Amino acid sequence: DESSVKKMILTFEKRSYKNQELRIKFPDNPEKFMESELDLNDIIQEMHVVATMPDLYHLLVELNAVQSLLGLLGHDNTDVSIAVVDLLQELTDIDTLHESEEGAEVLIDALVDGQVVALLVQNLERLDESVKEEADGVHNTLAIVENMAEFRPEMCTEGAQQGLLQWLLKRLKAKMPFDANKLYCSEVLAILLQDNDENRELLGELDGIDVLLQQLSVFKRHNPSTAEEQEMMENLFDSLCSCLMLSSNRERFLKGEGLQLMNLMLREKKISRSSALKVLDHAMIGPEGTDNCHKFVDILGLRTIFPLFMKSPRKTTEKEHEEHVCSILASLLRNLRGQQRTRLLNKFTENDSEKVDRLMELHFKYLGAMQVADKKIEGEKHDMVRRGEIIDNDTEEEFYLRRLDAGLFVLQHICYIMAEICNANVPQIRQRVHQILNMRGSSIKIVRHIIKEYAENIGDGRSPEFRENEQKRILGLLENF
Amino acid sequence: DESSVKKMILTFEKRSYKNQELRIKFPDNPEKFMESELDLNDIIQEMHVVATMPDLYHLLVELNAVQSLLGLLGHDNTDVSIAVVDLLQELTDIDTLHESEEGAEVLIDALVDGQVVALLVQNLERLDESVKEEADGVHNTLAIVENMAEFRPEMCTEGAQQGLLQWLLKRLKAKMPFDANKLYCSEVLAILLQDNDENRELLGELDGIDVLLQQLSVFKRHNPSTAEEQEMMENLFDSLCSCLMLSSNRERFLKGEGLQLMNLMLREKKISRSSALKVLDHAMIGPEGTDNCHKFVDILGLRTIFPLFMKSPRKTTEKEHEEHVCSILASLLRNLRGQQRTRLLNKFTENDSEKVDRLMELHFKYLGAMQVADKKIEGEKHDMVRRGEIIDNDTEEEFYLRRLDAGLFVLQHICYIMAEICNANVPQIRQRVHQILNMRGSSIKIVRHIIKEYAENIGDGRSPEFRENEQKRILGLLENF
Amino acid sequence: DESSVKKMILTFEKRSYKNQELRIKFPDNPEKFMESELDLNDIIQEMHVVATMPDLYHLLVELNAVQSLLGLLGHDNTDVSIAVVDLLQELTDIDTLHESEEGAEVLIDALVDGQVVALLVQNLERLDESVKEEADGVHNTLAIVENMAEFRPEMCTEGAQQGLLQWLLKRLKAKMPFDANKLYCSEVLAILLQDNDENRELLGELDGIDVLLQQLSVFKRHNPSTAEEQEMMENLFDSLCSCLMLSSNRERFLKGEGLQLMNLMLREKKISRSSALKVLDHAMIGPEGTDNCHKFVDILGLRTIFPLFMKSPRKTTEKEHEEHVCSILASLLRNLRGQQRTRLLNKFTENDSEKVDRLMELHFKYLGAMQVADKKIEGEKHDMVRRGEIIDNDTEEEFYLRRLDAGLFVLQHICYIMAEICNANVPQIRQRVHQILNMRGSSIKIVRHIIKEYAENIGDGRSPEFRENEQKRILGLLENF
Amino acid sequence: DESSVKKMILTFEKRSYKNQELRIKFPDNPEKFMESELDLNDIIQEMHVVATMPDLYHLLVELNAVQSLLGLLGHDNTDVSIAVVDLLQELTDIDTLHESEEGAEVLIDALVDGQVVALLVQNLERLDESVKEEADGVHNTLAIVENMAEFRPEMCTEGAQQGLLQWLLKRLKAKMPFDANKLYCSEVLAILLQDNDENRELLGELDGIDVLLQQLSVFKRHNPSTAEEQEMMENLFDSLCSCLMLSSNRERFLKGEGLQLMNLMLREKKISRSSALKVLDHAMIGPEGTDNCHKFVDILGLRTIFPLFMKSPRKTTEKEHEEHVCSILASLLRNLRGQQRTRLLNKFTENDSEKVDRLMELHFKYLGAMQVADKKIEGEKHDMVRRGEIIDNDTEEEFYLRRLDAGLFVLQHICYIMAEICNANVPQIRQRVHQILNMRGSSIKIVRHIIKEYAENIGDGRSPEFRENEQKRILGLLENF
Repeated sequence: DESSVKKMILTFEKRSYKNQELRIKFPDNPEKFMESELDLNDIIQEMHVVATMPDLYHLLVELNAVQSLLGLLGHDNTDVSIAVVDLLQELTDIDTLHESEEGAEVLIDALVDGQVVALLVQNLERLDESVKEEADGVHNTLAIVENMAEFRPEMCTEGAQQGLLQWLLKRLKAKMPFDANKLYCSEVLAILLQDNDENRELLGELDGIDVLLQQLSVFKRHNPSTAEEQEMMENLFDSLCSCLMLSSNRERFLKGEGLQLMNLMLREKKISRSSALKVLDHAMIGPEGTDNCHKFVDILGLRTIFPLFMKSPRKTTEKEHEEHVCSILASLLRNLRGQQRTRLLNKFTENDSEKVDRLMELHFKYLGAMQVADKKIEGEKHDMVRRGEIIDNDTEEEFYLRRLDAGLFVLQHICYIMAEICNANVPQIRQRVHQILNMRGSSIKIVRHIIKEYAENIGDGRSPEFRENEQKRILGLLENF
Repeated sequence: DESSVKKMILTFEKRSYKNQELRIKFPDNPEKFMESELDLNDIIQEMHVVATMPDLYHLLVELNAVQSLLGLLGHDNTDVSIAVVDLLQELTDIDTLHESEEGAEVLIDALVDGQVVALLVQNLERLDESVKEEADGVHNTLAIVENMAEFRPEMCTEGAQQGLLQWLLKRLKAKMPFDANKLYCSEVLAILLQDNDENRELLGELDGIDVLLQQLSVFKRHNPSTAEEQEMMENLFDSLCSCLMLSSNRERFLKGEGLQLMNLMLREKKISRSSALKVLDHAMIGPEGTDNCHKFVDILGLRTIFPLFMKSPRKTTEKEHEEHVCSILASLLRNLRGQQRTRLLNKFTENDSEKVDRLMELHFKYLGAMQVADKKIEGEKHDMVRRGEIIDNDTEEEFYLRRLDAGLFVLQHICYIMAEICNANVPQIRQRVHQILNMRGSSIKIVRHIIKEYAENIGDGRSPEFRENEQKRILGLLENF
Repeated sequence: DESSVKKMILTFEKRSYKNQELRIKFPDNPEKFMESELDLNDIIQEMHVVATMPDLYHLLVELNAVQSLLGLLGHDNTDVSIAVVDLLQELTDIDTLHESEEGAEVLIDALVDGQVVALLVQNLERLDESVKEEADGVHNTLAIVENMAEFRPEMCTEGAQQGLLQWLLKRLKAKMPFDANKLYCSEVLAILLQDNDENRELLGELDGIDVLLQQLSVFKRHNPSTAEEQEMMENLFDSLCSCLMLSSNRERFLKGEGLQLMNLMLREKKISRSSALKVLDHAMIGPEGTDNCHKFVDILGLRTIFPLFMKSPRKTTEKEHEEHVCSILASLLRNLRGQQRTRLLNKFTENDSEKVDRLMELHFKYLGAMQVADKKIEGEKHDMVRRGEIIDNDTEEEFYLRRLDAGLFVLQHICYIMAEICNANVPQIRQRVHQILNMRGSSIKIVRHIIKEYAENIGDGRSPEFRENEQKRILGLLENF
Repeated sequence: DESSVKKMILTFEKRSYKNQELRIKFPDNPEKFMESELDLNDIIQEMHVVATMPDLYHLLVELNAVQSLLGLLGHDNTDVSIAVVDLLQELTDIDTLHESEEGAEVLIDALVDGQVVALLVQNLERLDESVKEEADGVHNTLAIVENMAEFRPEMCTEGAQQGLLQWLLKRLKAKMPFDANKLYCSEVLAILLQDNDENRELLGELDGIDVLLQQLSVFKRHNPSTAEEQEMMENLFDSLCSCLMLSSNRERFLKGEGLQLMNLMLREKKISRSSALKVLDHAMIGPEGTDNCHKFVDILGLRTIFPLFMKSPRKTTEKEHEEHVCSILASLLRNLRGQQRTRLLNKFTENDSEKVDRLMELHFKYLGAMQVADKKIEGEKHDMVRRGEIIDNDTEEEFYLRRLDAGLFVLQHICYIMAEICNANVPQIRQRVHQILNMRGSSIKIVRHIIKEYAENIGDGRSPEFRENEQKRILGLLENF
C-alpha cells in the first residue's frame, strides 16, 4: 500500500527530526528525550515490514530518510544504532533484494554517497561484545556488508580503508573465545580479498599477514573441534593464499616466519596439512618466490616435502596433493641457486635415484589419464561435427576444464622437473630418465611436446616481456635433453 | 600402594629435572626438548590418580616435587602449565580433600611457602582465552584458589595482592561475552571480600568500585537471560555490599555515581531492584553515610523511595523490602541536615500526613508479629524450665534469630523514625502520631521501651565511645516525645 | 610586484600538482618523487617573502593554492608539512597581518572553510618532538592558532573539538621535561577558555580538570625555577579558574580532590599560595559552591583560612589577599548548613570573639578608603558640572573602577559577613559588633546602606528570578540586625 | 672519626626503622609520618660526607643499613628514593672508590645480594622526568650503574634482565627531546654490550635492533647539532656493531631493514656515512652474513659501494675507509652465489676492468707500507738481539699492532679479492692481473705468501673445525691462480 507506505516514512522522519531537536535542547536528563527513544525504536521495528516490497525502494531515498538514518548510526545511545543496523540488514538482505531492478540500485548508491561503511565502522568501534544486544549488532553489520559486497563489489576497496579492514584484523586478533562473530569476520575478510590487489596491499601494510599467521598457528598444535572452527580456519587459509598472490606480500610472509609455520604444520600431520601445503606452493610460485624458495631449503623444507613426494597421505584428494607437491618442486628447480640447488639435486641421486623412479611413475600415471581425456575430447569434437554444432570459445573452455581435471597442470610440472633435472650435468639422472623412457616405450618426443605446450601458455596474467622470457628459458631446457 | 607411589614420584621428579636440563643445554629446537614434554605431560596425567589417597600427602612434599611443580608454572610452554594446574586442581580438590587430617595441612603450607598464588597469577597473565585449552586452565586455577580459600582463609589477604585481586578485576572488565569463566571470577572475588577489610581496601584502591558499578549497570537496562547471568549479577551485588561495609568505600561509591545508578535501577523496576535497594541501604547506614544521604536527596531519591515505602511490589520477600526501605528512612533521619532534612520532613506532611498513617500501619503490623514471637519464646522458656533444660548462650542466640525473623529490626527502625519525626516541632505530625496511638490503644510506653532496647544493643562492631554517644542521642529523642 | 607575485603562485601550484601526480604514479621509490620535494621546499621558503604585502592576500585564495596547501598538511612526509606550517605562521602572523583590511578576512575565511584547525591537529598527531625540526613544527602550529584566535575568536569553539583541546591536554599530561612547547600549549589552552563555556564543558568532559590538578600539584611541593615555569603555572591556574566559572565543573573539581590540593598549597606557604586562594574562592562562590563549601570544612579548611583572615602574609597585594579571604568567608556563611555551620560560627566565639574584632578592624580600614574615594568622585563630578562635561556611561564605568580599586567588593563582603554573623542568635557576637560600632561612632545605618547597595547589583550574569531571590535573602538579614 | 661514624649510622638506622613504623601505624595523614621524612632526608645528606673514607666501608654493611637502604628505594614517596639514589652515587663513585681495597668489595657484594639493580629499575619505573628532581634521580641511577659496571662487570648480565636493559630501550624509544639523560642511557647500553653475548641476545629478543635502527635513522636525513648528539649517535652505532657480533642478530638486522638504512646513509653522504659503512661490514662478515650479502646486492648496494671503492671521500681516516670497503668486497666474494655473484663479477669487467686497475693500485700502496713496517720490525729485532733483550709474547703483540696500523688486514683483504677474482674463469680479469703484476715486477709469489699467512690465522674466535675448513678453502684459491 503505497500512499500508506509514504505516510509511514514521514511518520519516522519527523520523529527522527524532533527527537534530535529534543536531544539538542533541554539539558541532559532521561525524561526530556527518553520517551522519544521508545517511539523511535518501535517505528524502526514497524519499518522492518517494508522490506517485502523493494518495488518501493525508490521511496526511502526520496526526500529525507537515507541521510537521517546514516546520521542515526552515530547516536549517543547504542540501542538506536543497533535498531538502525537491524533495519539496514532487513532492508539490505540480498535474498529478498535481488528481484527489484531499480529498487536495488538507488538505495545502494545512496549508501555509497553517505559512506555508509565508514559510519558502520565508527559504530562498531564503540560496541561492547559483553552485551548480547551489542554483539548482535556487530553480526548484523557484518551481514549488511556481505550483502552490499554481493550486490556491488566496486565498493570493496573503499569499504576496506574506510577502516573496515583494520577493524576486522582487530576483531580477529582479539584474545576472545571463538564465536559466530569471529567466523563472520573471517568470511568477510576472505571476500574482501577475492581478486583485489589494493585490499591485499592494505592488509600487508596493516601487519595483517602477522595476524593471519598467529591465528592460523593455533591449528598447528591443535585441531578444530567443530565445523564452525574448521570453516574459520579454512577461511583464514584462503585469505592468506589470496594475500600471497602479490609480490610485496611474499616478503611479508617470509619475515613473519610463514615458511616455518607451514613446515611445522606439515610435520605435525594434523588437518591443517593440506592448507599448509597450498600456502607453501603459493609462497614459492614464480620469480617472486626465489627468496622463499631459498629459505625453505634453509629451514630443512626438503626433509618435509620429499616424503610427501614419495608417498601421498593414505587419507583434499590425491591429485591435488600431487599437484601441489610437484608444483613446489618445479618452483624450487626454477628459482634455486648456490648450495640450496646442490642440496635439492642431491635428493635426486639418493638412493640409486629413487626419486627419479618416483617421478617417472608419476609421469606415466598422469600421461595415461591425459591420453584418455584427449581421446574423449576428440570423440566429442567428432560428434559435434556430425551434429553440425560449431565449436566456439565456450566449448574450448569446457575442454580445458576436462584436461585440468585429468591433471594437465601436474603433468606439465612433472615434465618441467624432468627437463630441469636432466640439465644438471648429472649423468646418473639422465641415464635413469632415458633408460626408463624407452624401456616402456613412451618417448622423449612426447615430453618435448608437453614442454612446448606448457611454454605456449605460460604466465597468464603478466607482462608480455616476461612471458617471452620465461618461454625462451623453458625452451632452452630442450637443447640438452 | 605406598612404595609404588614413592617410586612414581621419583619417576616424575627426575623427568622434571632432566627435561629442564635439556631445555637449558642444546640450542633452541623442537626435537632436543620436544619428546621430553610428552613424557612430562603423561606422568602428570598418571599422577591424577594420586588424589584418591590423601593419606599419602605427606609424600609429595617430602623430597623434591612441591617446589619443582611450582617452578613448572612458569614453563616456556602453556601445555606444561595447564597440566600442572589440572594436577593441582585434582590434588587440591576439597571434596576429596577434607578427610585427611595431616595430609591436607602440609601440602597447603608448602604451597603458601612457595607463594603458589603469585605463580598462578603470573601463569594466568600469559594465557589466551581464545584457545579452549588455555581457557580451561583459567577455570582450573580459579577452582584451585576456591579450594584453598575454603580450607585456609588466612591466605585470602596475601592471595589478593599477590595480584589475584587485580587480575580478577581485569577479567571482569574485559569486553568479552559472558562465559563460565566470568561467573567463576565473580564467585571468587565475592569470596575474597567476605569479612575481610584489607581486601576491600585493596579493591577500592584498584578502582574496583568503578568496575563493579560498570558491570552492574548493564542490568539497569537489561535483565539477565539465564540462571548463570543472574547468579553473576547477584555475586557482583554481594561484592559491592561487602565493599560498602567500609567507610573509605562509601566515598568511592559516591564518586563513582553509585547512588545515581541504584536510583535508576529502582526507577527501571527490573530484577536488579531488590539488590539496588540493599546497596542503597548499605551506602547510607551510619555516620559514614551522611554524604551519601545528602546526595541521594539531591538526585531526587525521595521520589523513588517513598512510593516503595507506601506500597510494596506486588511481586525477595515483603518483609525484606520493608526492612530495607525503613532502614534507609532511618538513616536519612539520623544524618540529614539543612534543606534536605526539610525536604524529607515535607514528605511527612503531604497529604494530610498520609506517610505517618502508613508508618503507623506498618508499626502495628510488625508489633503484632513481635508480640506473637515473644509469646512463643516465653512458652519455650517455660517448657525448658519444666524439663530442667538450662537456657545458655546458644538458646539466647536461637531466640534472637526468631525475633529477627519476626521483624525486630524493621520494628526498631519504625520506632526510630517515629521518634525522630515527633522531634521535628511539626505539630501536625505529633498529633497524628498520638491521635493514632491511643485511638487503637497501643501506647507511647511500648514505643519508648522498644527505643530503649534498640539503644541498648546499638553499634555492634564499633568503638565503645561511639556506642555510648549513639545511645545517648537516641535516648534524647525520648525527652520531647 | 603584482603580476610577478601571481606568476610565483602558479610556479608553486603546478609544482604542488605535479609532485602529487608523481607520488601517485611511479612505484614507491626515492628518486621518482624525491627531487620534486626539494623544489617544493624551496618554493615555500621563497613564498615566505609574500607576507610583506597583505594587500596581496586576495590572491592566494584566488584560484587554487588555499585548498592545495591544506591538503599538503597530510603529506606522506613531515618535512613538507613543517614547511607548510612555517608558511602559514609567516602568512598568518598578526603583527604583520592587522594592517590589511580585505586581505586578512578572506584568507581566514578560506582556512575556516578548509577546517584548517582539524588538519593541523592531524599533522600534530603524527609529529615526534625528539626531532628538533618536528618540535619547531608544533611550536609553529601553536603560534598559528594563537594568531587565528586573536583575529577571529568565533572559531575557538570548533577549533577546540576539532581535537585541538584534546591534543593540548595530552601534551600537557605528557611526562616530558619542561620546554617552550609546554608553555605555549598552556598559553593556548588558557586563551581557549577565555569567556567560552562550551570549551570549558568540553574540557570537563575530557577529564581536563584532573590533568590541570595533576600539573598544578607539582608546585605544591616545589616551586617554579624560572620565569617560564612560573608563567606556565600562572597560565594553568588561570585556566582552572576559567573552568570553575561553570557549575558542572565545580563537581568535577570536587571529585578530583581540588579542594584538598588547594588547602595543601595554602599550608605549604610556597608561591602557589595566592593562586590556590583564588582557586578556592572560585570553587566556593555561589549556590553552586555549597557542596565545595561543605567539603572544605570537612577537610579542615577552617584551620588554614582563619590564620590568613587574621594576619596577611608579610610578603599579589594585601587588598587582593583580604578580598579573597573575606569572599570565601562570605560564601561559607551563605551556603553552610548543619554541623559545618556550627563549626564556622564557633570560630567567631573564640577567643573572646577575636575574629569579630578582626572583622571590625577590617571594616573600618575599608570604610575609610571608600569614603576617601567617594569624596574624590564627588569632587570630580562637581568639576565636570563646572566644565559642562556631561556624565555618561563611560564616566560611570570609570567611577566604578575607582571604587573597585579602593575595595568596594571587600567592604561589601565584610558587611555581609557581619550581617550573617549577627543573625546567628549568638548574643556574644552581636554585643561585640554593636559595642564596637557606637564606641567609635560609625553606625549600623551605614552598614545597612552598604548591604542594600550590594543587594541592588547582585548576580550580574544570572536569571532575573535568581537575582530577586538573592536580593530578598540579603534584605532578610537586615530585619534582625 | 670512627666511633663517631658508627654512632652516625645508628642515628640513621633507627630513624629508618622508626619512620617505617610510623608509616605502618597511624592512619594515612601528612602530619604523623611527615616530620620524620625531613629528618630522614637530612641524615642522608649528612652521610654524603661519609664517602671521603672508604676505609670505613666495612661499616655500613655491618649491622643493618645495607638492606634498609635498599628497602627505602621502594618508599611510598619519590623524595626519599631520590635521596637514597644520590647517597648511592656518592657512596659508589668509583673515582673516590678505587683506593680502598676491602672497602670496595664488601659493599658491592652486599648490593649484589640485595639485587640493587632490580630495585633501582623498579624505582625508575615510577619516576617522572617532567619533575627536574626526578630527572636528576634517573641520571644518578645511571651513574651508579656505570660505577658498578666499571668495578665488577660480572653483574652486567643479571643487571640487564633485572629489567635494566628493557628500561633502557624504553627510554631511548621515548618520543622526548634530546637531553643528557638519553645520552647517559646510550652510554650505559653500549657498555652493557661490550663483549657480552647474553646481553646482545636479550637485546635482540626485546626488539632492541628495531629501536636502534629507528633512533639511528634520524641521522640519515639530519645531522647531529652538538657534540652531545653526535656522541649519542656514535654510542648507538657502537651498540649496533656489538649486537651484530652475533649470528642471530644478523637476521634481526636484516628483517629490520638495517641494510636499506645503511645504504641510504651512504647515499646521503652525511656524517653517519663512516658509521654506516662499519655497520654494513659487520652485517656481512662471515658465513653468517651470506643472506645479508645477497640482500645488499638486491637493494642495489653495488651502486653505492663501488664508487667508495674507486675514490675515497676527500674528507675516520682514509685507511679505515679503504679497510671497510675492501672488507665488504671480500665478504661478498666469499658468500655470494647465483645472479648476485654474476652481478658482482660484472663490476670487475666494466670499463676495461678499471676496478681491477684500482685494486692493483691499492695493493701496491698497501704492500709498500707493509714492507716499510716489516723492515722497521726487523731492525728493532736486531737491536733487541744486540742489547740482549729477549723477544717475548708482549713484543710479538707490539709488532702485530704495528703491522695492523700499517694496513695488514686491508692488504690481506685485497689479496683475497684478487685470488677470488682470478678464480672466476674470466680471462680478461686474469690477464689484467698478471699483466699488471710482472709489468711493475711485484710477483704472484708475494701474493701467494700473503694468502697463506692470512689462512694461517683465520677465524680467531671460532670452532677449530671451522678454521681448518676456511683455511682449506682459501688455499684452494691458489691452485688456479
